[PDB]
Amino acid sequence: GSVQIVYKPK
Amino acid sequence: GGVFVQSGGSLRLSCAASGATSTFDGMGWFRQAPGKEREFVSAISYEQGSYTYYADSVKGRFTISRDNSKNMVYLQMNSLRAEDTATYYCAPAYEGDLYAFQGTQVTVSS
Repeated sequence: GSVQIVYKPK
Repeated sequence: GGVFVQSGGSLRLSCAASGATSTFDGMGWFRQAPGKEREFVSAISYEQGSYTYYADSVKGRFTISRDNSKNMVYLQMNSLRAEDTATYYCAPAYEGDLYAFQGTQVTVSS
């Protein structure tokens, strides 16, 4: 399917 | 339309949090300011003491919390500044990363 990922802090 | 806050003011956001599944172990927030990329804000685990992540831009000002009895997550936004102007989105988390498969617009004056 599809997804928007917003990554946690580096 | 959206929320309007004076600089130095505060705001609390809330979102339903159904609870941990095999896919997700927490909930958090990201934001998108006009003409900018999505920015991580904060994420919290359903498990007490597992993660509590914050963007460096909000550390000390924002506090994420959860109430597993109420199936709710909260974001307390204190000492707001004009750079916090954005639309805020809640999303399920897996190890702190947010997965979005309905925002709150917030304007802060300086």
